[PDB]
Amino acid sequence: EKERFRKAPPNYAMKKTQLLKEKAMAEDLGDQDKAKQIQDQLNELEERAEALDRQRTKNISAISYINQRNR
Amino acid sequence: PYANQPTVRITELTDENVKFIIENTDLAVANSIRRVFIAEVPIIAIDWVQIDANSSVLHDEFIAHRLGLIPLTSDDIVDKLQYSRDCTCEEFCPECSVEFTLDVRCNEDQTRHVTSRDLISNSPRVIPVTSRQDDILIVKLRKGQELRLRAYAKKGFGKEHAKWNPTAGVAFEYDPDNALRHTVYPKPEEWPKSEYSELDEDESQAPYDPNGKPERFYYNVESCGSLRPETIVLSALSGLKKKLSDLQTQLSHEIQSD
Amino acid sequence: MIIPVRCFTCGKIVGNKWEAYLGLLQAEYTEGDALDALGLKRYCCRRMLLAHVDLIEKLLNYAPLE
Amino acid sequence: LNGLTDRDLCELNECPLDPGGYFIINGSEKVLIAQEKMATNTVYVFAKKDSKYAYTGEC
Amino acid sequence: MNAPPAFESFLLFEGEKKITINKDTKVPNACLFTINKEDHTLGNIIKSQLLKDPQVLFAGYKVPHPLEHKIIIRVQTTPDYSPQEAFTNAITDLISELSLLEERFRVAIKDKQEG
Amino acid sequence: QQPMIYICGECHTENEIKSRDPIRCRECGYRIMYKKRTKRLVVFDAR
Ligand SMILES: [Zn+2]
Ligand SMILES: [Zn+2]
Ligand SMILES: [Zn+2]
Repeated sequence: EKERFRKAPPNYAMKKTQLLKEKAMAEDLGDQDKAKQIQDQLNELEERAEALDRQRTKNISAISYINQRNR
Repeated sequence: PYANQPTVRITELTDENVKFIIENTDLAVANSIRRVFIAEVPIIAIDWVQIDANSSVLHDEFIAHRLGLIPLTSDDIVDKLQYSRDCTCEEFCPECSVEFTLDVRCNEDQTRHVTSRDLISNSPRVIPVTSRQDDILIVKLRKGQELRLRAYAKKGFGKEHAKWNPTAGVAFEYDPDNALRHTVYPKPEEWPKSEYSELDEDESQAPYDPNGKPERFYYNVESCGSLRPETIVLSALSGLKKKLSDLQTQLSHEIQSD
Repeated sequence: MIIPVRCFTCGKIVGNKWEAYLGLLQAEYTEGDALDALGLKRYCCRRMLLAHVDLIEKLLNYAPLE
Repeated sequence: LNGLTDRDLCELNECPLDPGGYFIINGSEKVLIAQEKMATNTVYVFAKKDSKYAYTGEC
Repeated sequence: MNAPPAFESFLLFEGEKKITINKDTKVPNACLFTINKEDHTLGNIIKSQLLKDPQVLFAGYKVPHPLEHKIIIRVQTTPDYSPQEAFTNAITDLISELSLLEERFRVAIKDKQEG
Repeated sequence: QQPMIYICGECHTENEIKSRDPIRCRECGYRIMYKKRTKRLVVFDAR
């Protein structure tokens, strides 16, 4: 009942949710179901990337920039 | 059968280090003054940290370790406070200690940089080196973590721990030209000239000098930021004088008792 | 894992220079120039900015919540 | 973790630097040491002296 | 686990004396001064100052063991000059010299600032 | 009246687990959970 209304991505199960969606898409032989699962996985990946960018906007990104320019 | 009349001359006076020269003194006194500069110099520092909630990734003791190494300015406070060991009360009284507090919690999305600026001190003059150049980074927190604690500062000297070591590095050097032959260079031509060397670029080292005592000791006391260099020198001299006075008093009492 | 507060050998504060060092290296300056631009004369204090490994980032990657 | 980005690895309490290739039995990292032996289907002609034969064509 | 604390290098323990005099029996007018909770800082200057005095025939300290905080100073003067007064005079003149050095350094600093 | 609160594994959400009860989170449902920091006087010496 809690997970019914509580949306899935929050918060640490992003990788687990993506793996479950990928497994469901692989198991499902249908076309519409596979497309929906792929779209959901892409949306989850984009959300995770945006969250990481927001969190890693400073320091975590500047360090990568300095490392690449130094190499 | 008495002491000598040493002379002093400052060559560079700044707010980070001083380069003075002491002439007409024995080597033992100079070396002792150096070791006092490094070891026996009263200064305030963090020595008692009470951690209430530390959700960071580092160890619980890591926070205390880093906080112990954060310098604190004590230009006019070290001479007033007394050693906690010789206190005549209970709990860290402000008359013999300084209280600190740190309460930071990363709420926004970006990662926090908990610096020394977060140390809110109760006293105005006892603050980390942030008056007048980034601040000492303590730890990095991320959304969801926190670091709440309060610590107290006390007076101590380097002989007890490195936290009470104001001087960064003392450049003690005497007799730039190897005149007293205290060191024998196998190939003098292969060595560079000292910064204080008066010898020309032709000759490698000054000639031998049988009847010659070490004089003109050079110093480069470098303050870490807590105590001023000249203040460090004055405190060291006062402490050495106090130690000699106490030794003399003890010797007099021992002789009288016998 | 994290930049120390003071140099082990000398004792000079070096904790408050890691960010400045990274910024100077990023802008245009090189290492050999940035080190003496920050004010590090002795070679013992220069290892703290060259030898130090910044592993706290990888630790922060494992965020507890959210 | 077959060809998985470092993001998920970090989110799954793992690191991308782990070489991997080790079994997990009862929560213990087990590794199989690569044993070496004599190549099969190859003829070897030794000369054992502490025996009655001058030469031996092992295979 | 058995590492000693940091206060046992300078702080006196209940019952331990800061200084003890002990006369030697091998030669006349020779006493060994044993100091507790000190290091080379407080013995090398005294050794040199004693060396300055011509009436002191012998003067030198040592450290029985680096981990132990103790130093023995052996002094031997002429028969008409006891070593106790020699030690007292060395400490007194050393203190005077340090005070004078401090005053000169202070005046030099105060003159250096805008002058 | 201390019901031995716990912290979930991945959710990091507080849970009240008492004796003779299964070890699971109030939501989703996992099998890993850690404890909370003690309430004692955790005092260190910055040495
Ligand atoms: Zn008190
Ligand atoms: Zn150094
Ligand atoms: Zn659960």
